[PDB]
Amino acid sequence: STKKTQLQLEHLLLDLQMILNGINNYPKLTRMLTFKFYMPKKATELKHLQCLEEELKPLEEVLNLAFRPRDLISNINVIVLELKETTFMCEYADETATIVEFLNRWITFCQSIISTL
Ligand SMILES: CC(C)C[C@@H](NC(=N)N)C(=O)NCC(=O)N1CCC(c2cc(-c3ccc(OCc4ccc(C(=O)O)o4)c(Cl)c3Cl)nn2C)CC1
Repeated sequence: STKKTQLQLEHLLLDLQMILNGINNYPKLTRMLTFKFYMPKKATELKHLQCLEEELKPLEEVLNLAFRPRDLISNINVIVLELKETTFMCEYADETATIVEFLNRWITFCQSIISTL
């Protein structure tokens, strides 16, 4: 059970990393930063993945406007939902962020959980 959680988080880490790498390869990059995302106040536990889940449709939107995007987010949606049974109301920070800041924060979040086992 613990190994399946570690490999799920690693798969989530790769997918977010795959998006961020393609974003840096793009004038076009400046236009992609106008798209704003809601961010968590503090992401420490696995329960906070509800903040990412809520922002997956907005993530699909920006990838469509730029990158199949519908197939990629569908895979992320399953993994996130499988990783988090518990109803947790998510808390969003006062400041919104760009696509680059959104991805990097969740990449760092994923790297924190893998380290805590
Ligand atoms: C209040 C806000 C936090 C709520 C938020 N929802 C949420 N995250 N929960 C939301 O709705 N945000 C959406 C948003 O921020 N938008 C503003 C930007 C909009 C937008 C961007 C582009 C867009 C256009 C063009 C683009 O690039 C193509 C291109 C080709 C070449 C060049 C160039 O030379 O610059 O530009 C790209 Cl990457 C994008 Cl993202 N199209 N539109 C309408 C979408 C809505």
